[PDB]
Formats: sequence, structure tokens, C-alpha cells
Amino acid sequence: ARKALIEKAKRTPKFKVRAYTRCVRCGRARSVYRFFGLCRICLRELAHKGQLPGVRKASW
Amino acid sequence: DFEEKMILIRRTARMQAGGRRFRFGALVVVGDRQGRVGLGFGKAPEVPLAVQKAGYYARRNMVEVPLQNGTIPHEIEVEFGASKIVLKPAAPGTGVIAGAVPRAILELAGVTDILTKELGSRNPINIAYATMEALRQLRTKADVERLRKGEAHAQAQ
Amino acid sequence: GNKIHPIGFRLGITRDWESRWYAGKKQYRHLLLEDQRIRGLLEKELYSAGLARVDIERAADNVAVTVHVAKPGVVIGRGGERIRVLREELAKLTGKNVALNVQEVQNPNLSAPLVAQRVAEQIERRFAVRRAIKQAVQRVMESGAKGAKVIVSGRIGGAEQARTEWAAQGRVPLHTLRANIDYGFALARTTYGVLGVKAYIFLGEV
RNA sequence: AACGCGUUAAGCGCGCCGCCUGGGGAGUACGGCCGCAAGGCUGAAACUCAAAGGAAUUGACGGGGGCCCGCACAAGCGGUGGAGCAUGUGGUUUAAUUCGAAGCAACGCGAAGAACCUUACCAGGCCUUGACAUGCUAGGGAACCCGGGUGAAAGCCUGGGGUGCCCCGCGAGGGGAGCCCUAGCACAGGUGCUGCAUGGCCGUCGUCAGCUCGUGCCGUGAGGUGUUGGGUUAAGUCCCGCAACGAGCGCAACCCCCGCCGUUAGUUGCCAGCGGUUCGGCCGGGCACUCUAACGGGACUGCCCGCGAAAGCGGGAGGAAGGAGGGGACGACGUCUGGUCAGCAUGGCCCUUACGGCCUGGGCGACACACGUGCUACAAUGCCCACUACAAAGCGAUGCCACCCGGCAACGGGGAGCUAAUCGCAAAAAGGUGGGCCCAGUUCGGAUUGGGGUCUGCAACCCGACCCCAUGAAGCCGGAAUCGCUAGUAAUCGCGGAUCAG
Ligand SMILES: C[NH+](C)c1cc(NC(=O)CNC(C)(C)C)c(O)c2c1C[C@H]1C[C@H]3[C@H]([NH+](C)C)C(O)=C(C(N)=O)C(=O)[C@@]3(O)C(O)=C1C2=O
Ligand SMILES: [Mg+2]
Ligand SMILES: [Mg+2]
Ligand SMILES: [Mg+2]
Ligand SMILES: [Mg+2]
Ligand SMILES: [Mg+2]
Ligand SMILES: [Mg+2]
Ligand SMILES: [Mg+2]
Ligand SMILES: [Mg+2]
Ligand SMILES: [Mg+2]
Ligand SMILES: [Mg+2]
Ligand SMILES: [Mg+2]
Ligand SMILES: [Mg+2]
Ligand SMILES: [Mg+2]
Ligand SMILES: [Mg+2]
Ligand SMILES: [Mg+2]
Ligand SMILES: [Mg+2]
Ligand SMILES: [Mg+2]
Ligand SMILES: [Mg+2]
Ligand SMILES: [Mg+2]
Ligand SMILES: [Mg+2]
Ligand SMILES: [Mg+2]
Ligand SMILES: [Mg+2]
Ligand SMILES: [Mg+2]
Ligand SMILES: [Mg+2]
Ligand SMILES: [Mg+2]
Ligand SMILES: [Mg+2]
Ligand SMILES: [Mg+2]
Ligand SMILES: [Mg+2]
Ligand SMILES: [Zn+2]
Repeated sequence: ARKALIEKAKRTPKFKVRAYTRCVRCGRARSVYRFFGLCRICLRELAHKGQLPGVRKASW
Repeated sequence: DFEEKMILIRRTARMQAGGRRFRFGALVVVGDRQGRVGLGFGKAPEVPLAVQKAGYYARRNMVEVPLQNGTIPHEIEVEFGASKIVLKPAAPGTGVIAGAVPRAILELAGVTDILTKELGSRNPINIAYATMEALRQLRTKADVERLRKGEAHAQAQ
Repeated sequence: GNKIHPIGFRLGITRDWESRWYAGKKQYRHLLLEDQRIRGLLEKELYSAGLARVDIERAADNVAVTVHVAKPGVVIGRGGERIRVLREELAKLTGKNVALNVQEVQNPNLSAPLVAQRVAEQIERRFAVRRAIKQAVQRVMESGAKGAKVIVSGRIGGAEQARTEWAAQGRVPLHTLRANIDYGFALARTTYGVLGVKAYIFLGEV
């Protein structure tokens, strides 16, 4: 998250290959789940508040 | 309902694997300046939890005092440890001359005038119940000729 | 850093999710992104009202933003004046059916995140670090809670040596699932930095 | 002082003696005295340090002991270290090879996806209220949308289309909100620093049985007791004892998975009997059982002989399960000033026409080496070509792609089904049947090369994966050292998901 570098990935690019996601909540595109638009740090951090519906804590 | 000064506090060390651990200790007086007076010594994890506790022990550890015109009935001396405590009556106008800790305890117990010295070892705590004992042991011109003589009392008086 | 978040443990065991919907793979990604705007604006403003738990139930493009809060008439204003200013400022961000309610935090000591806040405030407020935390807890077994515990955790009192503190009382048993405990993360800001705070309350075994 | 003394006093008193007066210097010097001598006796100071000490407490520690446990060692299986390749890493090199991780507890770890992008790095072409926020003042501009020129792209010079909304007004048209440009100012922004100024979250000793408080008891106290001893326990689990009695955070249970069974349920799953059958649960019909998810039942040392004050323990009966049945989530007070300012958050130091910003290309992949992790091997319990069976879990309507045709093939073309128990990835593979190889650097092995193609993609030279042909390297089971696992585990064999065009 260099501020302007959330933006180099927000707007649409010269060619379609450059289409890399990022986190809405912090702007680390290093490990991101295109199902949460979120990363692993976030996904827990949040899931740990129950702010993501149906996201349970797992065990078997 | 008891007015209560405070004598001394300290932090003491235990130990353990990885860093020390502690506990704090609080020397506390009590006393309706006309007669009575207690002392406590309180240990506890956080400070004023102790200072509060030390106040407890003092309520039970009470010593009525023979008092006589705000002063001490006879002379007196007592040892306890290697800390040697002196008292001695002073006249109207000479007043709580005594270092740090008898002052605290004598005042609150109710003395106007008194003379005083401390001896050898000076550690508060000894000189504390040095004097708690010095005072447990004061004796009165009547408590007395009715300790002795009083074999056949009320023939004498 | 050894242990686990209490709420995120009882996820449908002795708690509940705030945002309670359904969603498809298409929708959940965007749909949730929305809630984290709803809950960014809603928060940022409502602060000095004492906002607690923010429900966001959902039907077919009908959002259902409930709100638990200390002080319902600093959400309101006079009459119904300032609640309207927002109720659309959300439909201004959604682009849809914001039903933004209000629900008072009845007993305020008996709900953690508040408890956390006022303390983190009191630290911002340059108060007596210890006593803050003592009285913090104090009031919690004074309002009638089963267990209390507050964890002040910074460069405390203005010191260069970073430590931590706390106290507690009563049952604090976070290894019992069947014990309902509320976590409060606050996060004071003082001239020397930033000093996160915690607060756990037990209400009862079920 | 405490240790301990304790009618053998270190208890309570009388007499007399000698002796001490802070550590070092120092049992030295000076002087006298004694002895043959070695030396002794008597015995200082100058200077220098804030101590030198005494008992005692909690810990830590011992090449001190006593008693328990962990795949800690042994008893057993299989590997690494050697070989080639894959991946991190050390060192070198570099215009830069961006960063951080550091004994176990850094090393297929941040990367659950580096061709530009990511990208902090380097070389060039550039932007200056800036890719971004809420604004202020002066002046022009509706917003906005289309084209050319120069160019590696950015960037810059420039042609045109457009002139809505609010208030006043008959009107030209001025005022206003938005947004737009030019100049200036607030300021933006920084993956600049310090994890040893923090938050939080993580690792770890450690799922080890430990860590503590209250009231009281005991010491002048730090402190002890409790928690210890004996029995028992995966445990501070519990039984008995005790100056203790209980509680708080741990253990444990309540949550999930798997094991048996019952209640509600019969679709897109299921087929034991009956009807029809294009022989395909295909259709009628049924929901029996398998499955399918939701809730409940059940295991308690309850029963028996034995052992035992008891807790417990050993063997058994019944039971699907037996002493917690297997597995998961679950990590106590604290330590290592352990980890990261490189997710985010923030004190502070630091730049702000430059570290900030945009861009095309180059780089994290370089290679005299070294380690750390894994893959495939070195083959006969095997390699290979056919025919032949038996899985669970997950993904997919911007995708999964049954079949059909073309091609030796990757794949291309055409195209039916599927919001997914209905359709598809889908071939499960070791196993089975049948046959080929016959100890060979081999039909073992599958490197590294020569050429030919397919695909994703603006774009495969750096620097991709896959197809076919030809090349057929090291290595015949591995030095000293060293790793994992106690049962459906170890080994061995296949499937899947996330990330992501590839
Ligand atoms: C080198 N020393 C003087 C040092 C200095 C600092 N910080 C500073 O000097 C900063 N001081 C300021 C405030 C800027 C004036 C330091 O901050 C540190 C250290 C020590 C290191 C030691 C590290 C070590 N290994 C990993 C290199 C290590 O083995 C351990 C360990 N115990 O296992 C560490 O703790 C270590 O990683 C570490 O933390 C250190 C420092 O933090
Ligand atoms: Mg930042
Ligand atoms: Mg991409
Ligand atoms: Mg003496
Ligand atoms: Mg002295
Ligand atoms: Mg004796
Ligand atoms: Mg001297
Ligand atoms: Mg062995
Ligand atoms: Mg750094
Ligand atoms: Mg690049
Ligand atoms: Mg640290
Ligand atoms: Mg470091
Ligand atoms: Mg450090
Ligand atoms: Mg255990
Ligand atoms: Mg005592
Ligand atoms: Mg007991
Ligand atoms: Mg203990
Ligand atoms: Mg004991
Ligand atoms: Mg217990
Ligand atoms: Mg049917
Ligand atoms: Mg039939
Ligand atoms: Mg547990
Ligand atoms: Mg270390
Ligand atoms: Mg790398
Ligand atoms: Mg064909
Ligand atoms: Mg095809
Ligand atoms: Mg051979
Ligand atoms: Mg084991
Ligand atoms: Mg696989
Ligand atoms: Zn993220």
C-alpha cells in the first residue's frame, strides 16, 4: 500500500494482462482471495469479529 | 472511625525463572489521640491494596494507653531486635520530640509531650513494635499499687 | 503472542455474526466490500455517541443496518433532525434501501467495546493509568457481570520503556466455550504513540 | 541478627584476665627481643576503595543425589548427506541483482502464483497542489467527448464537437453549486529509520503441568504455609495425610470430525419385492437399504473375581465403541528487549520541482562455490504395451467442457448439458487378467542438448508451460554425521482445492 499503488490497480490498464487484484481493506496484493477481495491477514482479523457472514472457525 | 497515619512503604523482591517478581509492604498506624492506637504491617501484590490491608491488622492490634496529661506515666526502655527504644515523660510544652517513627505512633496514640532516642539498629519495623511493646508495658500509679500491695487491697484503700 | 480472540471462537457457538446475509460468489465479494464502507463512515462519525454492535442483515438489495449505541440521541439530534442526514448518506454510498435503525446500549458497563473505549479514552485523557483499569473492572462487577478484566498495553504513562498492565476479578474462563464473553479492542492515541486496549466480560454459562 | 545455645549455656547475676574498634595495603615496613639458621614475637603508617562481612530467603546452577514423562535413547521401518533437476539460502558478481528472516524456534519461510504488471530496485523520457484527501485566494473554464502531430511509451504542443443545474429577470445576461484549467498557498504522499521508543498479531520453552491470590497460621523480616510428604494421574487428576480453608488464570468438560443406533426427509440420490423393459434404475411404482444433513440416544470404573484405607489398578462379561475410543479447535502467570515499521496501525528522526509521481526497458532467475528443503532415479517385489476393476474429498454458467471431426499429438473447429447429488473436470493409481523385456549404463534411468509445432498473452531473447521427433548425461542404493514416524501411524499410490490469463 503506497497509496498511488492501490490506484495503479483500481483503474483499468493499457492491456488486460496487467489485471492484478488487491485488498480493499489494506492494499497488500501479495496473498489475496478473489472471493473476499481480501488477503489472509485481513480475512482472519475480520473473521475474528464475525464480520464475514457464514465464515466459521474450522475443525475436523 | 479511626484516624490513621502511615509510617513506611516498601517494595520487596521474590525471584523466579526469567526476571524478578514482587510484592509490597506497608507500615501503618491508627489511633484516637485520646488513649488508643494500633499498628499493622501489610504485604500485597499492588501497593494501596496493601496500604489498605495494613490498616486492617492495626484495628485488631490495638493498644489502649495509660495517658496522663498528654504524657507518659513513668520513664521507660525496651529492646526488640538490636534496635533500642527510649521514652521518658516530658512536661507541658516540650512535645513529641522523637525521630520519624515514634512521632508517627506516639502522636496518633495521643502524646503531647515526650522525650526520645533510637539505638544501634534503626530499621523502622523493629523500632515500630519496639514501641508498640514499649507502650504495651506502660504501668499506672494505681494499676500498680494494685499489682503489689493489692494482696490485701481495700484494707489499704 | 500466544492466545486466541474470544468472539471469533464462538462463531455460532455462543455468539453471532454482525453482518447476517446470504451471497453468491459474484455478490459476496462486492456486497461485503460495501459493509466495510457502511461500517467505516458509520463509525468515524458516531464516535462520541458510543457505538457498539453494528448489524447489517440482508434481503434482495434491501440493506438492514441496525445500530447499538450508548447514547441514541447523539445519533438523533433534536427531534429526528440528524438521523435523517445519515440515513441517506448511506443510501448515498450503497445506492439502495438503507433501513438505518437505533437501539440503546441499555447497561453500558455490561458491553465490552464501550468499556474498552472509555478507558482508551481515559488514556488519551492523560488519567491515572492503574486506577483507570481498576475502576474499569470495578464497575463491571458493580453493574453485575460474572467476570471482568482490562488490559492496558502501551508505553504507559509516558514512559520510554514499553510495558503492559491489567487487573481483573470473577470468572474469566475462555477455554469454556459455553461461557459468553465479549471482547473489547479499543486503541488510544497519545503524544508518545499508540496504546491498544482490551476488555473481556463474562455474563454467563448457558 | 539468624543459625542455633539450651543445668556440658550462647539462660539469670558476682570477681579477675586477656582481646576487638571499617576492607585493602599487612601479618609487610621501622625498631627492639628471641634463635645457629630457616624464622618467630611485639607490630604501624602514607595512599586507595564505599565497602569487607554475618547468618537467612526465592530462585538460577552442579562433570550432587532421589522420584516421574516426550519417538529423548534404545528395540523396528525409510531417508537425507553422494548423483541430476526443482526450490529457498550463504558467499561472490552486478548500472541494480530491492527488502527482511539468523542455533533448535532463518533456509519450498514473508511469495496461497515476479515475463511488463506485481515492484520497494537500476538505466533512460518525464510530472510538480502532484496517481489521493478536505479546502483557501486571483483570474478563465459547464462537466464533458472526438482527432491529429512528435514519441520507446509516458509526456507535450494542438484541431473540433459541447455549453446542462440552482437563484433573479421581459431581456440580453450577471449572481451560485458542482466540476475544469492556469498561478500561488494550506497540504497531500514515502515499502525513508528505528521491532532496542509502541499497537496488534505471530513464533517459542509448551498442551509442559505448572502460575498465583484471599482470609488465617508462622518468622523482626524478605518469606513460608496453602501447592509439600505417601498413594494415583496423560495433569496441581484424584484419594489420604497434614495450620490450613477456598478461589482466579491452566488440566479437564461444553464445540466440530470419524465409530454404532434411533426421530423428522424421500430430490437432482437410492433398487430388496412386483409390473413393463430399446437391457441403460431405462420407465411405471416404491423409499426399503446405501447415501443425504439436522437434531437426539449411548460409556459411567456401571457388572463380576482379584489387588487396595481410598483414589486407582489388572484380567473379563455384555457392547459398534472400555477405561479419555481415534482425530481437531483450544496455548496459563511469564521469557528470549525473539519477529516484522515491507499488510495495517503510530511516537520520533528524515525528503517533500524529490526517496514523493508516471512511464518503456533492464532486474530479483546473474554463477569459480557451500549449505538447508524436496523430486526422480540408480531398477526384477521391476520397466513397458494392452484389456480389467474399487475411492473420498473439493471446484465450475465472465467457467466445467460430455461427444464429433482434423492432427502421430499438444490442441483447433463445431457443439449438446450444467445457477451444479441432476451436466462436467474424471483417467483414480498402486491392485487384477494377459503378454513383451532377462542383469544390461540396460526397453534401467530421463538429465542436457539439436530441430519441428501447439497454447496463454499487447508481448515467451533475457524469462514460461505443453506436444512430437532425434540426443540417452550422473547415478548399479551412497563418507564422517544425521531426520521422521508407537496403528490405520510409518512407508507407498492416485485425486483435489486455494493462488492464478499462463
Ligand atoms: C548488537 N547489539 C548491541 C544490539 C543493538 C540493538 N539496538 C540498538 O543499538 C538501537 N539503540 C538506539 C535506541 C537506536 C540508540 C538491538 O536492538 C539488538 C542488539 C543485539 C541483537 C542480537 C540478535 C541475535 N541474532 C539473531 C543476530 C540473537 O541471537 C538474539 C537472541 N537472543 O536469540 C536477539 O535477541 C537478536 O535478534 C536481537 O534482538 C538483537 C537486538 O535487538
Ligand atoms: Mg503506509
Ligand atoms: Mg495478473
Ligand atoms: Mg543486642
Ligand atoms: Mg549500627
Ligand atoms: Mg539441643
Ligand atoms: Mg584503615
Ligand atoms: Mg534409532
Ligand atoms: Mg527494513
Ligand atoms: Mg519488472
Ligand atoms: Mg521484539
Ligand atoms: Mg532486525
Ligand atoms: Mg531485536
Ligand atoms: Mg497434558
Ligand atoms: Mg508474624
Ligand atoms: Mg488440601
Ligand atoms: Mg508452585
Ligand atoms: Mg512443605
Ligand atoms: Mg484443580
Ligand atoms: Mg422419482
Ligand atoms: Mg425386476
Ligand atoms: Mg481444553
Ligand atoms: Mg535468536
Ligand atoms: Mg526469491
Ligand atoms: Mg481424430
Ligand atoms: Mg478443444
Ligand atoms: Mg541392475
Ligand atoms: Mg506418540
Ligand atoms: Mg496434486
Ligand atoms: Zn490484505
